[PDB]
Amino acid sequence: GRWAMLACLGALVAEATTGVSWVEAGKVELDGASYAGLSLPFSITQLIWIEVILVGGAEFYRNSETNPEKRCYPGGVFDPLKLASEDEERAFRLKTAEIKHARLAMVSFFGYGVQALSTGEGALGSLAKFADGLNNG
Amino acid sequence: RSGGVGYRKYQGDALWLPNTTRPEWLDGSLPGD
Amino acid sequence: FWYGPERPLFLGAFTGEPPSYLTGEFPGDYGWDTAGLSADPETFKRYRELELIHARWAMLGALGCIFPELLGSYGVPFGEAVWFKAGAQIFQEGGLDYLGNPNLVHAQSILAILGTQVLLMGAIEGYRVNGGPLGEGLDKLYPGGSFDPLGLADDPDTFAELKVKEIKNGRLAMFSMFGFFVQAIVTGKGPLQNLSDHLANPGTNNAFAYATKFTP
Amino acid sequence: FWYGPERPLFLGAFTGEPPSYLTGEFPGDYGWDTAGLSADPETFKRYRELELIHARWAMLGALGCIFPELLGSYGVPFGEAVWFKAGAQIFQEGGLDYLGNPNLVHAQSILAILGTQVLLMGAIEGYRVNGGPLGEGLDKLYPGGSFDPLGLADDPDTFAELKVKEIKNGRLAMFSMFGFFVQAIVTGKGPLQNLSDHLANPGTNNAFAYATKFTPQ
Amino acid sequence: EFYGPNRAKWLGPYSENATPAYLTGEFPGDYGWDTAGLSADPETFKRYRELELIHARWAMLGALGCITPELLAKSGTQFGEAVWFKAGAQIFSEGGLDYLGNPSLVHAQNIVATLAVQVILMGLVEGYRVNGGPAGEGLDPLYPGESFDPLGLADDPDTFAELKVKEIKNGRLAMFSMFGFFVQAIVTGKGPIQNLDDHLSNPTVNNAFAFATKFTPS
Amino acid sequence: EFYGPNRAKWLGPYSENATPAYLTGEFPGDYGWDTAGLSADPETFKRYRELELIHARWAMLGALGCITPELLAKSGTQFGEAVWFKAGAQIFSEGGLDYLGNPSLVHAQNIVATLAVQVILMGLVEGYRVNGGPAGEGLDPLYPGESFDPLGLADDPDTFAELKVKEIKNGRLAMFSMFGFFVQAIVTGKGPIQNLDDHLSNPTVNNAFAFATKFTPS
Ligand code: CHL
Ligand code: CHL
Ligand code: CHL
Ligand code: CHL
Ligand code: CHL
Ligand SMILES: CC1=C[C@H](O)CC(C)(C)[C@H]1/C=C/C(C)=C/C=C/C(C)=C/C=C/C=C(C)/C=C/C=C(C)/C=C/C1=C(C)C[C@H](O)CC1(C)C
Ligand SMILES: CC1=C[C@H](O)CC(C)(C)[C@H]1/C=C/C(C)=C/C=C/C(C)=C/C=C/C=C(C)/C=C/C=C(C)/C=C/C1=C(C)C[C@H](O)CC1(C)C
Repeated sequence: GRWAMLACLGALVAEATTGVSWVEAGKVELDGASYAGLSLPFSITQLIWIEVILVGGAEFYRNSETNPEKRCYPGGVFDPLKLASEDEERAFRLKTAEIKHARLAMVSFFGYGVQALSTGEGALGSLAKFADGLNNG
Repeated sequence: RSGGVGYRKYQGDALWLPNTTRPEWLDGSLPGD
Repeated sequence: FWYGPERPLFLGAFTGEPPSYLTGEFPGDYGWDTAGLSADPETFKRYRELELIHARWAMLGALGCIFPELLGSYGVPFGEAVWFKAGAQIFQEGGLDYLGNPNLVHAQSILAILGTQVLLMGAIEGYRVNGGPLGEGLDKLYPGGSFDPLGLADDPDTFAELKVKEIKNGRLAMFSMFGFFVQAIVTGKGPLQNLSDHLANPGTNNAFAYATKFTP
Repeated sequence: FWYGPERPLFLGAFTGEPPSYLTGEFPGDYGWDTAGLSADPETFKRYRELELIHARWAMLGALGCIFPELLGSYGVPFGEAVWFKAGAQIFQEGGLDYLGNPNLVHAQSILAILGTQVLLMGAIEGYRVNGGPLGEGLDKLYPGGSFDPLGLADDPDTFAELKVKEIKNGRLAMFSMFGFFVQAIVTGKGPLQNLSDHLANPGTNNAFAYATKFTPQ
Repeated sequence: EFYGPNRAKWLGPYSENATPAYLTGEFPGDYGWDTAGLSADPETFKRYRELELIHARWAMLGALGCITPELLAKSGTQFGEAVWFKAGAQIFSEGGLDYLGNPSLVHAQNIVATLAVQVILMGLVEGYRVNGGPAGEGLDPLYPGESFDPLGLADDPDTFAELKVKEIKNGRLAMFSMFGFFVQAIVTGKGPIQNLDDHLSNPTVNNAFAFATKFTPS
Repeated sequence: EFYGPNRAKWLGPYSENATPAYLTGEFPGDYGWDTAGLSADPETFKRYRELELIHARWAMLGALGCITPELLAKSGTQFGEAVWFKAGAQIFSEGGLDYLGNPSLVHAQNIVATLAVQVILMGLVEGYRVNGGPAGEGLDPLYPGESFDPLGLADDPDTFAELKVKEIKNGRLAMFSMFGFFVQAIVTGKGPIQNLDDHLSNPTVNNAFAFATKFTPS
């Protein structure tokens, strides 16, 4: 869930500025590393070694906790605001808000990819195609 | 002060059908249940 | 007001008519069983179910036929705007279009539309008998449950007269809905055309305008 | 510092005498009822019910006037970025494109807009009086419940000053909208458009230039 | 019915829970609604009870008074400017005015003199209404009675109490509708029948949204 | 007279029963008239006595200040602007706002500096009117004392009570006449003596019905 809703929002904000859909985000930075229209010095070979080393250790440290509840909701440093750390009823409806935003995210991202397999169009470009004929016809 | 109008309390747990029962291995301790 | 013994009946100011088995604790009881169809009270229970399902299907049936000439004459380009020629929209090459827009549903053939249609109402009309995932042990006519979210069915005296407002809105709906079949076969155009026709000439656009239409 | 007799009042250090029925108990108590409207202890409740709903409906309003015209200056092609011209966008053939984008909301029937608003606002202001599936028997102004998910209103001590910050931000926003209606009738321009013209030349683009605007004959 | 706790309300069942303690259902028209709360002073509320009925009876006179030129000008009878916000301006014509169609009628010509008749007639009646005189001296200022009710409709108290509520509901429609009549004439610029002459033909466009851009400045 | 229960009232002989009982005649201007019932609460009525008196004391200054640059303009001395409701506009002229026609006089130029000293010192007095300051601390917020009475006139408390009624009556004239001035100036567009001289010219056409159709809708 947490990867999905972090990606569904990223599939739109990246498009809403650049105009490059998330489907075709590959080739357009295979030639030049850009972000918000600003260039970046990394080769794509450099990007993979930076990616595997950095997000490796996060996925190793996430596998270091032994409590099956604390593997889900660790808190601690990851809750600086201390929202769901106390007041267990108030923390509970926070948790129901994350899973509903998790379940809605995964379906929405499985929404993007299937209609990107048929149309070949991205998140918002395949939205405008539906509103293209719906408005005129 | 309150008044129950415009809605219904339903006295229930809001399952994924309007009237079925809960499977045994699922208990309401988790938030997503 | 529409219950009890001292209620107004179908003859209005008359009181010697009803066939003495009914008492008037059920919505719309005027005693109008002059031909005596339901003197068996067990038989009389089966009609009260059978009238209400006739009442509810004809209320949405009437609303399901006013709009395509209401919208179509007022700027909505349908595929075809008349309710008793509406079934021919599937016959065309482009199929039928919801609100005249082809990138909608865009159904083409008949081998799949009624294939799924008889199965959906094969279950939920059978769920009305018993079972059904919305409620198992409930009333067969007015169950409540997740069919009444608004909670308007709670004040039972007020609930009993909404039932009166459910049948009176429905008895004139069924009486109207039979009137839709008659004037369509005689004249041949949709009803709001016939509204525009009668307000054009009130005297002679009547039923006598085509009383010689079925002459042998 | 905010409650009791050692609170600030509307005249400050030279305040002298406030009205008698303002004891330093409720938020926004600066003792400014010089015309004495609310000497009744029952009616004074009804205005505190009515000042705050005006206050909350005006704080969210100010980001509906400033905020579309502000985004229009930074590269968003709105239909009408000026807020008092925003209603006329539904009568053009492009329709009410949200953020100037055609594949968003795209309203066409103006009578269908408020045709569903009344069914919602009727059911949603009637919940504020009583009932409602959110909070059944609760406070008429500060229910918490699930209107306060984060829990910034837990202890009763800190909760008093957040009520003070709600109404001082609130009265400040209501001051700007007796403003916002005047500066649109007078100038015919957006509010930040008047702010952009005042920073260019303040001594000439002030309100004394428009002092003869309503001249008779 | 219409009195006590089981009476009609303002928001239906939504205002049933919150209702003021001084609004209980004693007087006609207590739908239980004082969202400003300004009537908790009861003798002040007594004055607004007076001001409501007085503003309703003078409403119901002018209620039909603003339509009777309009539907009768088109029904055949000749009128000169049968539009109520301009039908008072007809006295500037040198032919004066008609009462229906003729100068052989009342036939007002000069307006300076007709106010001198006008002010002195309500100089007494409004003083008679508040104090008394030839039409009674000491009755109810809101329901005096026998000097203006000879016909006996105000006799049975179970009927008369319903006739109280029938009086102001016909007036609360009247106070509301002429608040329309002012605004529907300022915005469009024609009589309300002639507004309805636009709304019966084309209901969709000819309404108040067609003139929504009228007052915006530049 | 003008005190006691036997005082004379707002309808004279048609008002001896409509008077609310708390209206006695112990205040200057108590004429038995609370017909809307706005001030049944006496402490609330205490604040409206201040709102009547301060509106009276600003209107009496406001009446004469619209007069003296208009009649004396006809005394042979030009005043730059002779009309009162555009008399503020003469500060933007070539010589600015001269006090009278001499440029060796006051000769106001900068509109911002006029408002600058104005709004800072008016806040002191209108704040010193609340608490106190130089002119006393614990006096009456309506009638302080001999600090504002340099001529010894605030003695003889029966004559001083007579001068209180003559203080508000001359105010209620001035509040009503300032109420006249703004209306006829947004109809006709002339000063009230310039309106008077033309009613002095031809009284028949120059009644209030001269522009009754001026604000008609279309
Ligand atoms: C006191 C006078 C009074 C009378 C006589 C009636 C009588 C009637 N009411 Mg009643 N009412 C009366 C007062 C009141 N009613 C009602 C409320 C109601 C309701 C809600 C209903 C009735 C209905 C009826 C009808 C019941 C019998 C029937 O269905 O006939 C039907 C048979 C006929 C009318 C015979 C038709 C005669 C026609 C001339 C034949 C035409 C010949 C053809 C043209 C030839 C065919 C040619 C072919 C070959 C092509 C009947 C018309 C019912 C009704 O009208 O349903 C349709 C109904 O639903 N009444 C109220 C308010 C409480 C009243 C107030 O006092
Ligand atoms: C109540 C008995 C009654 C019957 C049975 C008829 C039947 C007839 N009318 Mg007549 N009418 C009746 C009363 C009245 N009619 C009229 C005015 C007219 C006009 C203006 C016309 C007719 C015509 C007709 C004929 C049908 C059309 C046709 O082509 O015939 C051939 C078909 C048949 C003979 C089939 C017979 C009908 C079938 C058996 C079903 C009927 C069942 C029962 C009558 C019950 C039906 C419900 C009842 C309760 C109304 C037929 C002679 C039309 C005509 O003459 O055209 C040729 C025509 O133009 N009628 C008035 C008004 C004064 C009536 C007053 O009650
Ligand atoms: C000791 C000095 C002091 C003074 C003089 C004031 C005075 C005021 N404070 Mg206070 N305060 C002072 C100290 C303090 N105040 C506050 C906190 C507050 C708050 C939160 C508020 C006030 C408000 C007020 C106002 C109360 C009455 C009013 O609304 O006047 C209004 C009327 C005038 C000022 C006079 C007329 C207006 C204008 C200047 C006339 C100019 C003429 C036009 C140019 C003519 C236009 C032409 C034609 C077309 C008409 C008034 C401006 C209230 C306020 O802001 O009201 C808007 C208010 O909400 N004060 C604090 C912090 C503790 C203070 C600290 O010492
Ligand atoms: C409730 C708040 C509200 C207000 C104050 C306005 C007012 C406005 N609308 Mg809007 N609308 C509002 C909500 C809504 N409008 C619309 C639909 C439209 C359309 C289609 C149009 C407008 C237009 C306008 C503008 C008219 C120009 C003007 O007034 O001249 C200048 C004068 C002022 C701005 C003074 C305004 C102050 C106001 C009169 C006093 C505030 C108190 C109000 C009486 C309270 C509002 C109603 C109450 C009873 C709740 C102006 C911004 C027109 C437009 O934008 O074209 C340029 C237009 O075409 N509105 C809908 C959907 C039904 C709304 C939802 O409630
Ligand atoms: C018995 C005769 C008598 C009459 C008729 C009056 C009349 C009045 N006295 Mg009284 N008095 C009378 C005797 C006496 N008074 C007084 C001493 C006083 C004083 C000191 C005062 C009064 C005042 C009043 C007024 C209080 C009520 C009001 O506000 O009017 C409201 C109703 C009207 C004015 C009539 C309605 C006007 C008309 C219909 C409008 C014109 C329409 C236009 C053509 C267009 C309208 C615009 C449209 C388009 C929207 C009232 C006009 C007060 C006052 O001066 O008020 C002005 C006041 O201060 N009287 C004395 C000496 C003791 C009297 C002796 O008998
Ligand atoms: C206290 C006291 C004291 C003393 O003693 C006495 C006295 C003086 C009387 C008093 C005072 C009072 C006052 C001051 C008052 C004021 C108020 C206000 C101003 C409000 C606002 C208020 C305001 C308000 C509500 C407002 C609101 C607004 C809104 C919603 C808006 C909306 C919108 C938007 C978003 C924009 C777009 O485009 C559209 C629209 C839709 C339009
Ligand atoms: C209750 C309450 C409560 C809460 O708490 C608060 C609040 C909200 C404040 C409140 C409310 C209120 C209201 C709504 C009010 C309204 C009123 C009105 C509208 C009146 C009218 C009123 C109106 C009116 C009088 C009117 C009248 C009219 C008239 C006579 C007319 C006359 C005429 C005529 C014959 C015709 C000719 O050709 C001319 C003329 C001359 C034109």
